[PDB]
Amino acid sequence: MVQVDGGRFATSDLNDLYRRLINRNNRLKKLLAQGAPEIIIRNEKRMLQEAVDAVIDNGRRGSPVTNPGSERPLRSLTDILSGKQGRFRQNLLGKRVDYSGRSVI
Amino acid sequence: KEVRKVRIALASPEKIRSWSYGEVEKPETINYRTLKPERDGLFDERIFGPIKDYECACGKYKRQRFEGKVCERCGVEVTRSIVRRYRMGHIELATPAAHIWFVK
Amino acid sequence: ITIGIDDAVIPEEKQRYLEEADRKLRQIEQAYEMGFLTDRERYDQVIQLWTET
Amino acid sequence: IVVREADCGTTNYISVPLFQMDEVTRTLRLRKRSDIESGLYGRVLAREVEALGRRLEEGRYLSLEDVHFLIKAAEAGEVREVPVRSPLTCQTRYGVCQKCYGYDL
Amino acid sequence: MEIKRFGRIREVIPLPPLTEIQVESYKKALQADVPPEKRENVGIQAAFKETFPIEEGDKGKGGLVLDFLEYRIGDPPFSQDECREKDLTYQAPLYARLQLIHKDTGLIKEDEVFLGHLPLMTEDGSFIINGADRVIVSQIHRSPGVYFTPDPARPGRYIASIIPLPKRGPWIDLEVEASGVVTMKVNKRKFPLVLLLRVLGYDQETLVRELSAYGDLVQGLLDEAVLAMRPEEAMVRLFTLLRPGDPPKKDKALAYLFGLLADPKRYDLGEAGRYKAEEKLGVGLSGRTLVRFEDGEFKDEVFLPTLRYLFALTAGVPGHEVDDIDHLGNRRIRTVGELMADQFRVGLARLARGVRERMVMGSPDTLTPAKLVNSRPLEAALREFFSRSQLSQFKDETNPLSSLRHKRRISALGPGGLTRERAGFDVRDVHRTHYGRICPVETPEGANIGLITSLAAYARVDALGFIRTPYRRVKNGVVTEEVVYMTASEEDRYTIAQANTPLEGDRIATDRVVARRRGEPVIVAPEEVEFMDVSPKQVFSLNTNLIPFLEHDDANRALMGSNMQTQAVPLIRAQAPVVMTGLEERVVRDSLAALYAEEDGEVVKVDGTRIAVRYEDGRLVEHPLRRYARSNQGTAFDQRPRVRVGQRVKKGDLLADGPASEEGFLALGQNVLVAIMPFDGYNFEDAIVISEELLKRDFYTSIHIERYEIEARDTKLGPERITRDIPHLSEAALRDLDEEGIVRIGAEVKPGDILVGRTSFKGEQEPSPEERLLRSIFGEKARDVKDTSLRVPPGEGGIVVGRLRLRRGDPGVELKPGVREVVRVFVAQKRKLQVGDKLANRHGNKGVVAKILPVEDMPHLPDGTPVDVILNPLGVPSRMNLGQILETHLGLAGYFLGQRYISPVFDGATEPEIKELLAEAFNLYFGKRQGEGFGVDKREKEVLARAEKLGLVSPGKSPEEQLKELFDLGKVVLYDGRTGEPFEGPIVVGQMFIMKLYHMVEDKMHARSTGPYSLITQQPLGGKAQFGGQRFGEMEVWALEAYGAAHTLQEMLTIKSDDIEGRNAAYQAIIKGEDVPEPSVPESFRVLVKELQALALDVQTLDEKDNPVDIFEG
Amino acid sequence: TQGLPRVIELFEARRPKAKAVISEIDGVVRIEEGEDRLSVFVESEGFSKEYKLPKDARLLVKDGDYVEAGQPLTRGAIDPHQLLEAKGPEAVERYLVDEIQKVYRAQGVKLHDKHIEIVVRQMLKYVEVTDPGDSRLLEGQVLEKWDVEALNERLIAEGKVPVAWKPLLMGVTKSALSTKSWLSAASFQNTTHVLTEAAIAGKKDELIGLKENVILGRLIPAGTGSDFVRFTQVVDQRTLKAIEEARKE
Amino acid sequence: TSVYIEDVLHEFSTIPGVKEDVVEIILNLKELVVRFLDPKMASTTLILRAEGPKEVRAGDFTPSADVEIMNPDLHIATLEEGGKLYMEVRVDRGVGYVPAERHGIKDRINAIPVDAIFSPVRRVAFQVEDTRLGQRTDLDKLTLRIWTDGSVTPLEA
Amino acid sequence: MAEPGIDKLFGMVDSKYRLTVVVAKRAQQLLRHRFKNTVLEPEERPKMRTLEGLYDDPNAVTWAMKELLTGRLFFGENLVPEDRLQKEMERLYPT
Ligand SMILES: C/C(=C\[C@H](C)CCCCC(=O)O)[C@@H]1O[C@@H]2C=C[C@@H]1OC(=O)\C=C/C=C\C=C\[C@H]1O[C@@H]3C[C@H]1O[C@@H](/C=C/C[C@H]1O[C@H](C[C@H](O)[C@H]1C)[C@@H](O)[C@@H](O)/C=C/CC/C=C/C2)[C@@H]3C
Ligand SMILES: [Zn+2]
Ligand SMILES: [Zn+2]
Repeated sequence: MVQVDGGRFATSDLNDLYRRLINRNNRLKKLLAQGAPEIIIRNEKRMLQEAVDAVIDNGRRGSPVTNPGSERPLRSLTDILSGKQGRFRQNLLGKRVDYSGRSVI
Repeated sequence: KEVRKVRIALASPEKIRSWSYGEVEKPETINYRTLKPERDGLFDERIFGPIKDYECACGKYKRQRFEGKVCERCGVEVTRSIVRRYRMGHIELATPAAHIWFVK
Repeated sequence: ITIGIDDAVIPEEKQRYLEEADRKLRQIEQAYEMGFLTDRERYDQVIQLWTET
Repeated sequence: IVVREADCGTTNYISVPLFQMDEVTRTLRLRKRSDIESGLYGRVLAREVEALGRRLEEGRYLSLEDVHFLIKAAEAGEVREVPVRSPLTCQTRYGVCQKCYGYDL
Repeated sequence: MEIKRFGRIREVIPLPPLTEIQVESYKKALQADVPPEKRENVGIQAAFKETFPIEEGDKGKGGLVLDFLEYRIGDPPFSQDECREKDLTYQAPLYARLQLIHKDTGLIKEDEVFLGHLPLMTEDGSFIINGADRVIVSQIHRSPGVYFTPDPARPGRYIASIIPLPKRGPWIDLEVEASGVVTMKVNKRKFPLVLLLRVLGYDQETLVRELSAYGDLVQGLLDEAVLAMRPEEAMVRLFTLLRPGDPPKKDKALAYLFGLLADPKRYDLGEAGRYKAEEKLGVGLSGRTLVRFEDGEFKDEVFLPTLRYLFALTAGVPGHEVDDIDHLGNRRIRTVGELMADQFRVGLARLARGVRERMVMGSPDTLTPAKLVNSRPLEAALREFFSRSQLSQFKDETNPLSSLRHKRRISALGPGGLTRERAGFDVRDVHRTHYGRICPVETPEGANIGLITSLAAYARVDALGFIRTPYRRVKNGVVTEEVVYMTASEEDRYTIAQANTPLEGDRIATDRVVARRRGEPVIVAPEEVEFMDVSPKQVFSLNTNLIPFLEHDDANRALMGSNMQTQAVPLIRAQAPVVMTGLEERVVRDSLAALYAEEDGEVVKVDGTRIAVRYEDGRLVEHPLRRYARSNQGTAFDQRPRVRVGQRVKKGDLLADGPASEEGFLALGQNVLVAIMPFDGYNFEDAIVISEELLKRDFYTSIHIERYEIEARDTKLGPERITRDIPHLSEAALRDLDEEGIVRIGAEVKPGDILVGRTSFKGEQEPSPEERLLRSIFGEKARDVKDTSLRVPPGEGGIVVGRLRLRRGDPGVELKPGVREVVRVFVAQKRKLQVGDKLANRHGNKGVVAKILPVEDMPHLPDGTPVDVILNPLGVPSRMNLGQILETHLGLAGYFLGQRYISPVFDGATEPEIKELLAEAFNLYFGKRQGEGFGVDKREKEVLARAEKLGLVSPGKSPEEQLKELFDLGKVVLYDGRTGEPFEGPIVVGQMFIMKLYHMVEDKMHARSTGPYSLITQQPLGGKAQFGGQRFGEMEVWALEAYGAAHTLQEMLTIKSDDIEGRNAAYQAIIKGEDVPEPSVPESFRVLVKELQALALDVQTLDEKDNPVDIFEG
Repeated sequence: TQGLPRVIELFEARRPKAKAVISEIDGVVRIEEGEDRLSVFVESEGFSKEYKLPKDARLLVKDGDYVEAGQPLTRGAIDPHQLLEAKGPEAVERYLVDEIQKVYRAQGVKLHDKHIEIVVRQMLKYVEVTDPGDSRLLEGQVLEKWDVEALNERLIAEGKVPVAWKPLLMGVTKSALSTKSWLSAASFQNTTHVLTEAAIAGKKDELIGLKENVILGRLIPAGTGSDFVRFTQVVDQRTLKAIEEARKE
Repeated sequence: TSVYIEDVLHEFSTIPGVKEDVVEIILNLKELVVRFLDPKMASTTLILRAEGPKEVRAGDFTPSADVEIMNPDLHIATLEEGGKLYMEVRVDRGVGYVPAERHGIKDRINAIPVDAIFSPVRRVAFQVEDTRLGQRTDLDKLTLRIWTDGSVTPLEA
Repeated sequence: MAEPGIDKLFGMVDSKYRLTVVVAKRAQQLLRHRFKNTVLEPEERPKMRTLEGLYDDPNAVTWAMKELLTGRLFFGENLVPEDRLQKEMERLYPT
């Protein structure tokens, strides 16, 4: 969580999904404690799987987890790893370097 | 000893919790007006590492040879800031949840 | 060493070489007017002249 | 593929030819100088080659002189193939051996 | 300097207004100076008509119509400049006099309506959009018509394409499969053609009658007995097929779209669609792919007769050929006007749905225009274009030519109707036809090669988007003065004679007349010739036209020098080249970067600021000079007065010069004393050697202007504020800030200097006491505000030349949400040639200054004059840009003869002329040496000697007579500066115009040791104090693997990037003179392992004994 | 086809346009019929195999000619998969190298064969099982790791099944694709498949190659990071004898 | 070496009633050549005041005890009705070519340092010719030419 | 002016990389003791030109290569165990 100029923030984006999930777990975890309607818990349970679906591999099933505002799909624990700067490939591909420099030859 | 092979496996819920250091199965985080991580939430110092290098979140002994210290009210361990790179958390689900990987 | 324009010297042969090439081209069109050479034949012949020249 | 141990020890080889068969004309010609070197330079002899009153010992690394001689020695009709050690038949799996490949450092 | 003009062919037509493409396009889409009665279609005028007898729900029961009568272009609320200052788009409101009728009657013409805002084009050809001048490039697509084509997926067969005007109908393709079935492909849906044909009433037996016995092709189109049915039922089934869902018999409804009316398929009102669909196809047409309301049933007009030619090409008598898709009689040009107008279509299209929407929501008694119209679908559709379409570039402003040339660009990419950046190779090649219209030379070297191009000097886009070149009708012998611009197609039927061709008086003079026809170069009898080229200038671009000896330059290097000129930055002592081609005065004219008189009067006032002239009677105007203003590319457009106090002005003549202009002529660089020889490895490969002399004479020096910008936004933490009250800052750091926070003008600014002070709030903690106790006791008042000012970035700096302020509020000013006030600081910088800079010449001889020499060195003529730049011969032969060589020779004349030259393209100087002038020159140059008391010193005699052994001088001639020999061949005896000893064997020396290009070492060249590490990626990136950090690509990763460089690779992978632990250990070691490493564990490793745990998955790390390791210890 | 497209065609083992037929069998040639329909028979004693040609096809065996196992009948390019089965794996290797070079050569380039060889061999790294001893009967296995079973179950623990296999021409990409170590395998088009699988099996790397260790940030297993050299210690005259006088204590 | 102009702050400025701008005026000044006279004279400061419809031209400078403008004529600033000027132009004694970016000038602020082209020598050439002086048919007659801006003499140089 | 004496240096060893590794491993020790570790001493030490006279060249690896080139050091591939290698190392004036 990094602060862009002022009180604007750069949240990891994975951090987002990692709440989407804790809110369902605590909703479909309250319902069950006091007042357990059948159909209601069902859809909450269908949601809590779907919430873990998002943290893992957002893009799948079909509906991507949007963010209140934009339709950009936001990255999942899969994307962190799924190449192009994605952990497995970042090294053999990129990395900016600390004793360098250029110029016209 | 020095590494020579790397082996990937599956995660026994007994390990995922063995890793964990604490449970972020509690609210949501980062103060914006202050910069303090919110209690029992995705950055809580109490469960991962101290956000600051050694030192607590109010005032303790900024030592070196004492190894593993937890405070009066708050629960922060005075032991280098790199820790927050590595300490795991966990969310204890209320029911099931399949790894979509092994699903789809 | 430098390159001035008169250093891109054209051979004294080129003029005649092309006069000669011109003449043989007249002899190729005339040879088609008769019927010796097919449409294609005469093309090929014209092309194989310039390639050589 | 990395040079991992000097010589796997195996005794298959490759037979780099010095003549070429033109499928159009069925004819044979002694191959372009350049290509010969590209098959031979810096190779290690698999089995001995005798020609023009010269023995080339088993497992000799062939210099550019040697190749150049080998081509002379093929025009005098004494040599048709060269029994040469190659990566195609090296036996160290996870990389070629020192004695295969040979040279082009 | 007196100018000598070269060559014959007397230019019958001057070059047309140039920016004609742009400027005259708009006009005819905006008949703003023509009464709304006339306004004969096209443009905005038609785009209304195309939409505006607009009905409402149901077919003739519910009332309300709303009909367009006339539009009115508004008036600009902000002056061309306010706009560029306040950050606005030069617009004018657009009003529609609409009229809504009823079923009980009531003709309400609501006094116009505001439908949106129309961006106005400048005199230039250019737009202004949210500040910043944008240019809309003209695109090209397939000129609508009917085409056929071969079939890429099935050999020996063909497809058929029915392509209408863009945004005026859908793309209909016809293709026969291995089934036999003919299939219509429209809107990416594919049904059996028959179904349509059934609808248009063709009967199983009529088809065979019409379409049989060439091929067993009908046999396939047949068999669907099942739907060779009731033409009404056909219609239903086809509607179900085209829009799955609604299954009723009002299928006339949609089928009326891909049929009749000027809703969709309007392949023309009666133009290049009908016309060309007639000649290719079976003649006789109206204007729509089929006609509907014949009486209540469709009547086919194009579908079958196309199919005819489709079958009649799958066997087919000769005459039923394929079609040349790349012919310019098949390629159309969407100019600005039309694209802008096409965008009205999208606008008004949307505006209608949202009227018919409000016709349904509202009580019909009170609904009015103004109450039906919204004013935002026209805006958002037309704001979107000028702002966000690919075709709307910035505006290449480096120099006058660069800009001018931008406007005349043509590109096959762009929006929708446009090929992607992964298709088209047959397109790219310079197809025959391009001649006189498009340039065989201008295209960018890679990627979009051929996908973008220059419009040719004399070319003109016409009536319907076809480029037309001028020709000279020759009435069977005499070359008439009448000039006939004609199509790419209206050309393949004539025999046109070249301009290079001679003449006597007004008629052809030779007996074997060269000419082409269709495409083939042809030799032809004089009486057998019909038309004539007006000039060779016809054939090439504006820039390609500026190369004085193009004829002698290989076309590759020509294209390099055609661009590259467009990179040529303007200079303080900018100077028109020694050897010109003619357009150099006019290029500057049509660019309007130079200021010219309005109506022959008399200048009254003249200063660096204004030129004010009293025009004969007609009042008095003051012309303000734009002065050291900053071009889009950071170049410094600045006008200089070229006219004196109290002087009579020539009609419309140079009152002032532009940025790259010398007394009205184009000045992209300097002409300068050159010597083509190797130096000492200093002009190796492409490098140039310079004489310091040029810097002392401040020659190749130019003024660049950066532009810095800062915003103050509101924040959950408080407002970003633009103070000069910046915390902790020494009143010496603040020294250059006015009482506002913004640097003074004329302030000299070095890197790390506050340009605009700005405090932001930020809540990074709370100070726990003791610290608060300490704070007071020792004085310094704890502050609520962080520094965050502007500041000059590492590398930059210069003189502060202007500020700009825009506040949320302020009249015309509209900054984005959050942003409240914006500051802009402009910083000038004299530049001066530098090792690392790159000079080019007109023949594409690019290269970097690699060594400046002091005049003590530098080859020098005998008279003492040193040369200026030493250019390597080894450069010449491989590229075949021999024009540069010739240019040096004519130039050498000039130097001595004291003149510049105008040598037209394929019409300029010949050697015969050049050597005559070199003769005249040597006679004055050597006449001086004699008349001063000298002649041919030992040094020249020693050369001249071996010079004949070199067969380069005539033996048995005097050393003086032998010197001339050489001077005429264009070479001279140079003298080595270092050591007075002569260069053995003569050197060609002369004046060559050479440009300084957009690139400079100043802007490049960066070097980091350490510093700013991103908090996100943890690898060095960006630099507030120290800068930079270079990428180690996967290609370099290979190299290091290829070399055995284990640790070096691992260094680049850990301690100089993410590895916090490592870098820190390393830098703490270098500071202390320690060896550095022993990097504990690649951070990369830890990261991945943990980034894996997060996804379940154990990832055990194990040593050779196969037990675990823990790469962490914590 | 020529140029780079050829070199890929080759390095990727790609069954080209104009496969220009080869005879599957030895025997005697017999061209039959012109313009109407063009077919060619290579019929030996016994079998009569027939090879129908485009008709336009510029065949390069004239009637009567005797022919070879996999010999070209027609001209054009040759399928490297048709060549494998008809005429083995070496003949394949020898085609690939000599064809790839046919272009670099044809143009201007001069490079040594070994490079192309090194790569080509990798195209032959794996083989598919027919009738196994341990594992499932269909799986693709590395040529060497099958000998880890073939000449293992026919020596010390001799018996069962020698594990029969088949030669398997892998295109450069495909071969790169099927590469044991998951770390490396991850960097290719679908990282999930790799990990999903490799997680189910207690899969281990060992990190033999380089693409691996760069991923981890480990010191490349080559050059100075070669096991054969990096353990090399340097002791220094007086350091050695002084180190000797604390060894017998 | 550098200039003061009245109401000018940097080079990229302009002065009203002056067709010239500061840049172009400076390119002028560069060419001006001041002969010194006193050899104690290390660095003076010239002062020119100009006004009204005048072509200001070097020689329009203020004369000073130990200063001889060697190239009067020479354009400095064409002035139109309503043009002032007042320059403080500083002449230093140096050698060779010192770029303005190298030296800098603190004759107060708004000073704009000027590129320094010191050398009096304007061009040199030399002639190795045949002599008539009764020895070998292979001797040398040298003649160096030398041109200078009259501030120092060919001979002195 | 390629690496001084490198032809000789390449010949000293089996696999060239070994050479690097020794140079490195030596330039290592030769640094972690202020050069009080040289074998070459007398008037063999490499040196530096200046605005000043000949000073001891401060380049470990440069020294390391000069050193090696005199046969005075030895390459144990496995001679003297790593546990005992860091032992008697920190002895002759290390800190
Ligand atoms: C690639 C491209 C535009 C590029 C940004 C520029 C062209 C690059 C080719 C080259 O310079 O070699 C395309 O262009 C248009 C439509 C789709 C494509 O869009 C594209 O693929 C990509 C972008 C298209 C439009 C982008 C618009 C905006 O992007 C930035 C701000 C807006 O304007 C851009 C300015 C572009 C002007 C360029 O002008 C050229 C020199 C530099 O490339 C630039 C100064 C001049 O030489 C000028 O004569 C060339 C004009 C190109 C004419 C092409 C028109 C078709 C600028 C880069
Ligand atoms: Zn605490
Ligand atoms: Zn081997």
